[PDB]
Amino acid sequence: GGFQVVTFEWAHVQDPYVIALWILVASLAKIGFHLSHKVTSVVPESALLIVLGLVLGGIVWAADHIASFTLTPTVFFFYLLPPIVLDAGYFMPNRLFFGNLGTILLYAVVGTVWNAATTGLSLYGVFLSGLMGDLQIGLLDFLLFGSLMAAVDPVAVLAVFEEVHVNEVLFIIVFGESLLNDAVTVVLYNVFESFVALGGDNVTGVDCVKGIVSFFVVSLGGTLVGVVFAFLLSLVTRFTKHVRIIEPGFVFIISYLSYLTSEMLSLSAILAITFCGICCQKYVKANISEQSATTVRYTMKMLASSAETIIFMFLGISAVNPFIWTWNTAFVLLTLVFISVYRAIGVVLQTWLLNRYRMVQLEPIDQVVLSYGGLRGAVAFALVVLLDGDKVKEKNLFVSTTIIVVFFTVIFQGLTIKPLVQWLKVRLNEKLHGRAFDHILSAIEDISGQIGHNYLRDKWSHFDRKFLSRVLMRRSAQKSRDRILNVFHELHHTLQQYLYKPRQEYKHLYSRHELTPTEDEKQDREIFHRTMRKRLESFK
Amino acid sequence: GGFQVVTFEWAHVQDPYVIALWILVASLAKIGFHLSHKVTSVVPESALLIVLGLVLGGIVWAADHIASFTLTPTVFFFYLLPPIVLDAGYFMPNRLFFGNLGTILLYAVVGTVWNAATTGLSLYGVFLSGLMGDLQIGLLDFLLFGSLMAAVDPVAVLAVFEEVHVNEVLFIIVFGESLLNDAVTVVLYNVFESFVALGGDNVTGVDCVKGIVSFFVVSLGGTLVGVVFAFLLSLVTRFTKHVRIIEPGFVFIISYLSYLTSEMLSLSAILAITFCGICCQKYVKANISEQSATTVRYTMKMLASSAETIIFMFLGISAVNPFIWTWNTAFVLLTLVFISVYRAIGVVLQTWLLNRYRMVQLEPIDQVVLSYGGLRGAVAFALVVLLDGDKVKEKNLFVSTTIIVVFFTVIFQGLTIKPLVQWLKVRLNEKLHGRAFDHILSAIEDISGQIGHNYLRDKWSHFDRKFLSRVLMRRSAQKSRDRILNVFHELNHHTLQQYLYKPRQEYKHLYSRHELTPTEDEKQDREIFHRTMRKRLESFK
Amino acid sequence: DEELEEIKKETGFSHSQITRLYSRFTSLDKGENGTLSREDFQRIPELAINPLGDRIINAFFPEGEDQVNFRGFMRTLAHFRPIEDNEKSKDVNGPEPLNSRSNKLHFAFRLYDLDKDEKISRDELLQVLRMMVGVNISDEQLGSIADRTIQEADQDGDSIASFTEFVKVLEKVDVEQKMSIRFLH
Amino acid sequence: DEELEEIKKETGFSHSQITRLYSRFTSLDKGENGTLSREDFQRIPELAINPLGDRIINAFFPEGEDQVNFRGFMRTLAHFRPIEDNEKSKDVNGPEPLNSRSNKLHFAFRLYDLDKDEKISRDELLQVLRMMVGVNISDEQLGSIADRTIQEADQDGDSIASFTEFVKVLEKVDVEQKMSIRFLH
Ligand SMILES: CCCCCCCCCCCCCCCC(=O)OC[C@H](COP(=O)(O)O[C@@H]1[C@@H](O)[C@H](O)[C@@H](O)[C@H](O)[C@@H]1O)OC(=O)CCCCCCCCCCCCCCC
Ligand SMILES: CCCCCCCCCCCCCCCC(=O)OC[C@H](COP(=O)(O)O[C@@H]1[C@@H](O)[C@H](O)[C@@H](O)[C@H](O)[C@@H]1O)OC(=O)CCCCCCCCCCCCCCC
Repeated sequence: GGFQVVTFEWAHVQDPYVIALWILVASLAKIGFHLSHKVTSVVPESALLIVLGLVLGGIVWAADHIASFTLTPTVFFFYLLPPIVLDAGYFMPNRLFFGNLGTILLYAVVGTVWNAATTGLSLYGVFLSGLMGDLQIGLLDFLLFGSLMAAVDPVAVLAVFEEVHVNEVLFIIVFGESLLNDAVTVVLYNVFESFVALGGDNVTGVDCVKGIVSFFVVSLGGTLVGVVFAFLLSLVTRFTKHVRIIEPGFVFIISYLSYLTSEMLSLSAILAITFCGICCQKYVKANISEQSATTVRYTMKMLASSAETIIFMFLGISAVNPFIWTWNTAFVLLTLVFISVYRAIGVVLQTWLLNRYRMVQLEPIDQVVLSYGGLRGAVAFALVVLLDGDKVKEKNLFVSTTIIVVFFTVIFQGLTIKPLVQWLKVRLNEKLHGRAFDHILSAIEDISGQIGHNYLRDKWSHFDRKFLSRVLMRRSAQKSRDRILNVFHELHHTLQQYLYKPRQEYKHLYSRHELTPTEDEKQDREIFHRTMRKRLESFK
Repeated sequence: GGFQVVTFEWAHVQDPYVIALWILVASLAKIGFHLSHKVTSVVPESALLIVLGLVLGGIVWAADHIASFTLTPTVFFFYLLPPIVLDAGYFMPNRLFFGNLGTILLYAVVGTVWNAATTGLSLYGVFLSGLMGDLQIGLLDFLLFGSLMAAVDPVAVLAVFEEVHVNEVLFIIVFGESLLNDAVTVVLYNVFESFVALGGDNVTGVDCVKGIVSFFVVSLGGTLVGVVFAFLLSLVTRFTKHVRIIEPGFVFIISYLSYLTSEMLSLSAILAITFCGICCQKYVKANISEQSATTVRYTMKMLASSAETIIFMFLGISAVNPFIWTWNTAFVLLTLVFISVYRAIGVVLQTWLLNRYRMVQLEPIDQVVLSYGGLRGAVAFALVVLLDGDKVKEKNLFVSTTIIVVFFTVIFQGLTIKPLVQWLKVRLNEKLHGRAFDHILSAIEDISGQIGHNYLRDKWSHFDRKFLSRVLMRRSAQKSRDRILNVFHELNHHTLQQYLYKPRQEYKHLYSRHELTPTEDEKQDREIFHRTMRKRLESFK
Repeated sequence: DEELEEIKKETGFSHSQITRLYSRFTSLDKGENGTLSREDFQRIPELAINPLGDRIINAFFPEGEDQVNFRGFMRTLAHFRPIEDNEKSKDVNGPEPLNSRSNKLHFAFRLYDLDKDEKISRDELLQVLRMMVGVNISDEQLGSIADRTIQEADQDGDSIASFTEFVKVLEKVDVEQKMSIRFLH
Repeated sequence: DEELEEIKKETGFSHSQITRLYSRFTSLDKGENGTLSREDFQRIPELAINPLGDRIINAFFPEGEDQVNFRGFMRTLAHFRPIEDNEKSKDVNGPEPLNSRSNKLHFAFRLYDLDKDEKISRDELLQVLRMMVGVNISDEQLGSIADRTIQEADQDGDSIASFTEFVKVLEKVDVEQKMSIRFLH
């Protein structure tokens, strides 16, 4: 009762201890997971995190500490979401992203609004027919559910379906849509949650018109804030030639400040830190040192893996909470049907529309991995548990259905997308001349200059080299760059593993959990050297 | 009143926004600071952070948001302190630290207990004489103040006094004491804060005996937890040859888990993460890839510089708070005198005791940089604002005196230690033969093998190479290491100044907490090693 | 509108396709020579990345000449139009189209046949195999590939992949799809 | 106790200092030969780091011999004992001590004089300057340093740094402090 020499005090170190245990156990499970290529080529890593979150939630339930864990909006929206989005936006291949900006936008904004509106309205129409039965629910609740339920993550299944089907435009669609619909879903989530605050009778026609105007203003203002802060981040790294240690700190602090500045102006915070990473990419990591750029990209997978791990551990903690488990036969089995049917015909319709104005069509196999690439994961789940439990009467049913859909998509669709794609796409001279045909086409598609946004790429490169590089790149770097530009201005299965791959078939990967540098860019540099050695034959 | 298209919502993004602004503004001020060597060689960077914290606190006071900022114990002790201590312990030169373990311990444990006890008791004796006057204060409050006030940071002034006086043993004393007395101060802080909870009448003799036992149990148990977790961290990186991306995550998560495990067992959490970094150093960064080891050490200066920045921003905010300002002439001007006089004679007495059993004496110039290396800063200040405002009646006076002492030490002593040392230590053949004499001595001091803990270094190296490396290093790494050991076993005026090799004793080691400072004199070691090995090939063996 | 009409008959394009390709041509004509040279094609950023890029560029120009005008651009660029089945099922007059399957096959062939011999020797095939296979491979493996290719294709005894054998060995490959392009309007 | 007494008289150490240095010697004697060789010294981890380490090791051994016993170890190791003033002010008999200032000077000298000529030529000084100056320096600068050193030290005309000139040029340096060691007890 006096002075205690030592006191076991677990309640003290209990939040940080459990969070750090989550991250550590996920990292150990990643040690086990990536051990064998026979696993990482079959199981999406999101499935590992979801199963591990289930197991750790089972431990939490055994310890009877379910009520100790709550995901709060100020934590997800300020600390758990920014790292994920910044990681996605900082590893975005800029040339592919901007050469396919319209396609990504159509799959990510119209595709999300299509999925959200159709799922919400179809569930509401089912509800009006009495199939669900005696749910105290309204139209805005259904639209909120549909909006959060459109937060697909098809890039989570990228590393596994690209064992059997590689297409670098489909990669950027999957990766762009994964990232830009987090923004669009959160925009729709905020709009319909503001509507839920007002109520199904307080929302007038002008309120809905302001909702539409808010969608566009929020999205575009967030993008603009992100571009401004990417300019500022590119600029500040210009002046860190001497103090090179603070450069990784700048990339994360200024991206975070873009996120919070948009969240301060009520703009799209996700789009701000998305484009603070997409746009800072060229000049950051040109001004940053080599040693300080590995820190920036090891820390981005460090922050995003940890953030996604925490949300997936919370998914497990809720997936074992027996007080949120509300199972409505119709609701669950029609959410599964609607989000899958409407995703399929949404992709089919958008791909048909895009293919009318494309030089390389999106073949039905590309549309298949988009339709089967629901993979609803962290963002989707988090947006459901962050719902207001009293403003949305049937929130527990939403959480249960979202957990069920997260598991169904990530585990059933995430695991069977590789067998399915490999099923749907089912001799030496044949292969050699086929590769020659592919290389001819990627030259004709290139000569005609209708693949990228070539006119705007040319216009940007002129503006980048003459104006932007003068303010965002160091003087000596400008001199070296112009010297380099001046000196370059004068200028059966064995066979399969030997041939060059066509530019269209580079195996790009984004993992959020490991660094996956495109190992086919080595081909580009090898051939460039071979042609330049051939360009020295003229002796010019 | 309906649905708003856009709403300016600053109260929402207000804590993370201001914290990120703090870090960003400090980083920009570091862009300015390190621009000219004429500044970084004169001003300790801690002084930059303190002045910048003052300026940003002036902005906060202008905006009238002083009451919005509070440093809470769960934030300092769980998020702000671990990065600083882990950074210090992970960049500790292990050979110097362990070859001088006893000297560092004497300067860091006895030196802290001496400083704490003497300052606390001298302030209490002054208070009993009525000079301070009408302070509702007791002995335990004074001892708590003395304990937190012994949290010196002499490594903060290292980069500037080593422009004029380099000594790699004094570097490890300054760097070891900076790090190990954060532990000892926090141990004493916790002990005397538990006593303050009980009160000046509830503390009995057995309570004080348990206090002493708690000091030792806490310190040693924290060290042991740290060693266990450094074993675990070294072990887990053995298995990350394939998944190399999670290695920097392991170094920080497992060090943090050591910190919290000691904080869970009520042990010294600082000593746990100190020794989780000191001990993991060899095998971590042997198993980690080159690319993943730069992340570990760029992120450690990233987390430590940010945490110290954030504590110094709180110092600035508290320093402009006009409701915490309590100025007792006697208390302030005697805290300044006592912490300076007792530090001086504490170093003089300890150095005299150590010099009785040393092969290289600590010259009076070394004792000078230790005595003038108070530089009380982040830890000292934070431990004061974390005091219980009602259990310690005169807490505002403690905060005011600690702020005044932080400023006096870091700005006055931190800036005038380079002129002072350079004042206190105030021809071609002279210099050449002097360097030859230095090189002869560092060989005789080496042949006789009384400098390091050579017997224990030998014993450890035997145990490390035969047993520990078998479990903490990868098999192929063990095979490569033994092959390398086998192939190396067969081979068992100012211009002149800038040209000569420097003696091993005079390598300019630096630790900054704000920048990576690799010892650039280790290049000399490798150059000479290659030259002698090329001379060892002359035998053709 | 007449100029965009002779091109339409000779090639098969639409007026808008010809207009867009003319805009691309005049953009490619940095130098404004009214025609287009080897280095104007070489100036394209990602043709130097193409393993077969130089053969493509050479194929754009007629043998002997060292320049191409817009009509030649369109002629050599019209082999990559897709064929529509209902078109050839409607007005059956002759196998003229420059985008016929044999014409795409002949384009790739003339890439293989740097001599324009109408027959691919072992040397020509080995040269193109080298040009489009990573440097790491041993030239012994590459020669094995080349001679095995000729042997499995030259079902005649001449040890040459002549044109008729090319079509026969490619009778299994959908040339009509993997060398067809939706040129934009 | 007699064995630790002849060493005490010859060198000047204490019994405990001799005992500790004997323990270090027998630890250095991996191989247990009763004596100690060049490679036993070379086996010390941070003598190979010393720019002058090899000269030190050679100085430990007598000229001609290739081994040293404990008595020789202590003889060559006693030059680095400090001198106490009250000791030499008490019993003034002779300048015998192996730790006298001239003896430390002579030790460093014999390092410079690899020939043991008693005089340092330009070649010997240049050799030691090379051995203890970074490789980046030009040998022209190094020769300038060597010859300037001899000229500023050899106040005689022989272009050699002979021993008496060494002491004269070092009359300003506290040899007594920067080459003295508190050997532990
Ligand atoms: C069936 C869908 C329902 C009707 C559409 C709904 C409104 C969308 C407005 C027009 C949609 C289609 C735009 C016109 C056709 C089109 O695709 O040319 C294509 C453009 C641009 O496509 P790209 O940039 O990829 O260029 C490629 C190609 O040119 C080629 O050269 C290469 O093959 C490739 O390599 C290049 O990259 O695509 C785009 O511009 C896409 C525009 C992005 C829209 C942003 C969202 C704003 C819409 C309103 C939001 C509310 C939701 C509505 C409710 C459902
Ligand atoms: C005037 C001081 C007041 C009295 C001391 C208080 C209790 C401390 C116990 C003994 C202190 C002194 C230890 C014996 C003498 C000593 O220094 O040999 C030295 C030892 C070890 O020193 P080193 O390891 O550096 O070896 C060097 C050398 O041998 C040499 O070879 C090379 O020159 C060098 O290069 C090597 O490194 O030093 C040590 O062991 C230091 C021990 C560390 C103490 C830990 C703290 C526990 C004490 C109680 C805590 C409560 C506080 C008390 C109230 C004030």
